[PDB]
Amino acid sequence: GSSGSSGDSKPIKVTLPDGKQVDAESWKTTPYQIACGISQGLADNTVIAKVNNVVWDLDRPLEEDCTLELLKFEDEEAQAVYSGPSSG
Repeated sequence: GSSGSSGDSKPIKVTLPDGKQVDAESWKTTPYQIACGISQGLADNTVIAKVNNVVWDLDRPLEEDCTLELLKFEDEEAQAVYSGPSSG
């Protein structure tokens, strides 16, 4: 089909890795925010967020109804990882 590429965002649902559920938006909200939302520090202790049991970038916004899972830390992987942004 047509590779889904930014096609009018929409209200999606993201289930926490604890079971809890949250509201998000496709190409609007990310796994970094969802966590950030929680008591400051949670997202602080994160690495790579899994979206639908698939590696997802914290800077990358979800795509649709999927599950969020914060990793404790990388484990046999390189290249695919955040990039030191400006200022810090």
